[PDB]
Amino acid sequence: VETISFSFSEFEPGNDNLTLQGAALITQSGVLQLTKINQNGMPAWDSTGRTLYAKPVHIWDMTTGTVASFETRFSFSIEQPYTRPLPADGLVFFMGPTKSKPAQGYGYLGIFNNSKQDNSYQTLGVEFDTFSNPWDPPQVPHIGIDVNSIRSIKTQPFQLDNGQVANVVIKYDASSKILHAVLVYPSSGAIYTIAEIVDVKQVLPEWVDVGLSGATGAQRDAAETHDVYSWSFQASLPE
Amino acid sequence: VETISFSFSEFEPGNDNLTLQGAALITQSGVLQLTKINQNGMPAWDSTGRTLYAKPVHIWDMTTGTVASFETRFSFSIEQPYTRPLPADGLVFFMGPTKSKPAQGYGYLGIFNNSKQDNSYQTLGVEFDTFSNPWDPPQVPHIGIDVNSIRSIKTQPFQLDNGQVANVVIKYDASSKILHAVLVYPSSGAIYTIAEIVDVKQVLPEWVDVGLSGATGAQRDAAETHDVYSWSFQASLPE
Ligand SMILES: *[C@@H]1O[C@H](CO)[C@@H](O[C@@H]2O[C@H](CO)[C@@H](O[C@@H]3O[C@H](CO[C@H]4O[C@H](CO)[C@@H](O)[C@H](O)[C@@H]4O)[C@@H](O)[C@H](O[C@H]4O[C@H](CO)[C@@H](O)[C@H](O)[C@@H]4O)[C@@H]3O[C@@H]3OC[C@@H](O)[C@H](O)[C@H]3O)[C@H](O)[C@H]2NC(C)=O)[C@H](O[C@@H]2O[C@@H](C)[C@@H](O)[C@@H](O)[C@@H]2O)[C@H]1NC(C)=O
Ligand SMILES: *[C@@H]1O[C@H](CO)[C@@H](O[C@@H]2O[C@H](CO)[C@@H](O[C@@H]3O[C@H](CO[C@H]4O[C@H](CO)[C@@H](O)[C@H](O)[C@@H]4O)[C@@H](O)[C@H](O[C@H]4O[C@H](CO)[C@@H](O)[C@H](O)[C@@H]4O)[C@@H]3O[C@@H]3OC[C@@H](O)[C@H](O)[C@H]3O)[C@H](O)[C@H]2NC(C)=O)[C@H](O[C@@H]2O[C@@H](C)[C@@H](O)[C@@H](O)[C@@H]2O)[C@H]1NC(C)=O
Ligand SMILES: OC[C@H]1O[C@H](O)[C@H](O)[C@@H](O)[C@H]1O
Ligand SMILES: OC[C@H]1O[C@H](O)[C@H](O)[C@@H](O)[C@H]1O
Ligand SMILES: [Ca+2]
Ligand SMILES: [Ca+2]
Ligand SMILES: [Mn+2]
Ligand SMILES: [Mn+2]
Repeated sequence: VETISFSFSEFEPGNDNLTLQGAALITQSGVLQLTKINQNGMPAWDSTGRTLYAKPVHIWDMTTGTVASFETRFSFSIEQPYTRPLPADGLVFFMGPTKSKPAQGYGYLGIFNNSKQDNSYQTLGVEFDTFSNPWDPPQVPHIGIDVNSIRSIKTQPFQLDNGQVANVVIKYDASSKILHAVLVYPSSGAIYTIAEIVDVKQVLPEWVDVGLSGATGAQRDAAETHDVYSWSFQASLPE
Repeated sequence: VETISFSFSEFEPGNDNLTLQGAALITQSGVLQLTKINQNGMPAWDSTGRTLYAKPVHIWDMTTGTVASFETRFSFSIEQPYTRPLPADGLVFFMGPTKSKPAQGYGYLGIFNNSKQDNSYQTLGVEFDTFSNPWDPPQVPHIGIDVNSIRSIKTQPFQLDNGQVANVVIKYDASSKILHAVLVYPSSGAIYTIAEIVDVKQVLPEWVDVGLSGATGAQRDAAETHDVYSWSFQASLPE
C-alpha cells in the first residue's frame, strides 16, 4: 500500500516541501498568502498564486486498476474590503498533471485556460468561488466540484463570514467514488456540505501534483485576500 | 413539488407536533431527553426512548419513480459519568414505516429486533454508537449508516467530547443517491464526515415517519445521557 502524507500546522518561509508559483508567498507570521497584498495592506487585483506539494502523488494504477482514497484539510480566510467593485475571484484545491505551471487567472482560478469541458485538462478541483462568471450559478460565494472544467458539475452556495477562518475537509472514498467536502466557520457555527460521484480514473493521470491556487479580479480593486493557515493531506493506494 | 419542513430551535413541553415514545421526555428547560435521567441526575440503564415527527413524509412515488432529497440538522450531547462498566448504547436518526412503535433497545437502538439484514425492516438510519457489540467495529464511538440492519454498511470512528454539544448535518441528494453526514464539535473544532450511496427506493416505503431514538445499556450503570437541543428537517419530492 503506497501511502503519502504531510501536515503543515503553519507555514515556514524557505521550506523546500512547497513549490510557490506566481504571487504566492509565505509570511514571517507563517501565513500562506496565495494572492498579493500591497504595502498598504490591501489585496491587489490581477494577482494569481499557487502552492503545490513538492512530491507527486500516486492516485491510481493502470496495471492493477486500483485507486487511492484521500483526505485533505485546510483553513483559510477571505477578506473583502471594498463595497465596489464586486470582489473576485476565489481559491481552489486541485489535483492535476505533474510539473504544471499556472494557467489563466481571474475566473479560471489559475487552473483552466477557458470555460470548456476538456479531457486534456486532467484536473479535479474543489473551488470556493467568490465572483459569478457567465458559467456560474448566480449565487456567490459557492463551493463547486470541478471536473475537467471551470463549469462545476455540482455547486453549493455559502455565506462568507468576512475575514473569519473557515475549516475545510475534503474526502474521497475510492470504493464508492464519492468526493465529499465540508466547510465550517467556527465563528458562526455554520456548516456546509457537498458531495458528488467522481471516478478519478476517468479524469486524472496516474501521478498528480496536489495544490492550492487563488486569483483576484480583472479590473481595479476587484480583489480580496486568499490566506491559508494550515494544510494537511493523506493518500493511500490499496495493495 | 411536495415539500415538508419543520424546525425546533428548542423543544416545548406539551407540543403536539412530536410523538414521544418510551422514556423520551421534554424538560421545562426545553431539552429533549431521549433516555431516562434519575432523580439523582444520573442517566438510567435499561432505558429506550424515541421522538417521531407527527406527520408522515412522502419520500418517493412508485407511479412517477421520483425520489425526494432531504436534509436534517440536530444538536445533541452525550455525557458518560461512570468509568465502569462501559457506557452504552447510543442514539440514531431514522426513517421507517409509519405508525411504528419502539423495537428492541440496547445495541439495537430501539429500531431493530435482531442483527439480521432484513428487507422487511424498511429502515434507514444514521447512528452515533457508543458501545461495541459483536456486529460492531472495535472503535467506539462511531457514526454508522444503517440500511435495513444494525450492521452498518459504513462506519466512521469519532472521539466523544464528553458532555459537549455536537452539531449534526445529514443530507440526501436524490439525483446522485448520496447520503452524506457531518458531525462537528464546536468545543474542540473537530470535524467528522461520512458518505455512502443509498438508493432509498430499494429500502424505504413511499411514506415514512422520521425520528430520533436513543437507548442505554443492558446491565447496571451501563448508561449515558442522550439529550437533543434542536432539530430541523426539510424534504422536497420533485414534480
Ligand atoms: C520536508 O523537507 C525535509 C527536508 O528536505 C524532508 O526531509 C528530508 O527527507 C529526505 C527524503 O526525501 C531525506 O533524504 C535522505 O537523507 C539521508 C541523509 O540524511 C539523513 O541522515 C544523515 C546522516 O547520514 C543525517 O545527518 C540527516 O540529518 C538525516 O537524518 C540520505 O542518506 C538519504 O539517501 C538515501 O536515499 C536516497 C533516495 O533513495 C538515495 O538517493 C541515496 O543514495 C540513499 O540511498 C536521503 O537523501 C536524499 O536523497 C535524495 C537526494 O535528492 C537528496 O538530496 C538527499 O538528501 C532527508 O534526510 C530529510 N532531511 C531531514 C533534515 O530530515 C521532509 O521529508 C519528510 O521527512 C523525512 C525524514 C522522510 O521521512 C520523508 O519521507 C518525509 O516526507 C519534508 N517533509 C514533507 C512532509 O515533505
Ligand atoms: C405545530 O402544531 C401546530 C398546532 O397543531 C400546527 O398548527 C396548526 O396547523 C393546522 C394544520 O394541520 C391548522 O389547521 C387548520 O386550522 C384552521 C382553523 O385554524 C386557523 O383559523 C382559525 C380561524 O378560522 C384561527 O382561529 C386559528 O388560529 C387558525 O389560524 C382550519 O380552518 C383548517 O381546516 C381546514 O383544513 C382541514 C384539513 O384539510 C379540513 O379538515 C377542514 O375541513 C378545513 O378545510 C385546519 O384545521 C385542522 O383540520 C384538521 C383537523 O384534524 C384539525 O383538528 C384542525 O385543526 C391549525 O390552524 C394550526 N394551528 C395553529 C394554532 O396555528 C403547526 O403546523 C404548522 O403551521 C400551520 C399554521 C400550518 O402551516 C401547517 O402546515 C404547519 O405544519 C405545527 N408545526 C409543525 C412544524 O408541525
Ligand atoms: O470584475 C472582475 C471580473 O472581471 C472579469 O469579469 C473576469 O472574467 C471575472 O473573473 C472577474 O475577475
Ligand atoms: O453492558 C452493556 C451492553 O450489554 C449487552 O452487551 C448489550 O447487548 C449491549 O448493547 C450493551 O447494552
Ligand atoms: Ca467564478
Ligand atoms: Ca453498538
Ligand atoms: Mn464557480
Ligand atoms: Mn454500530
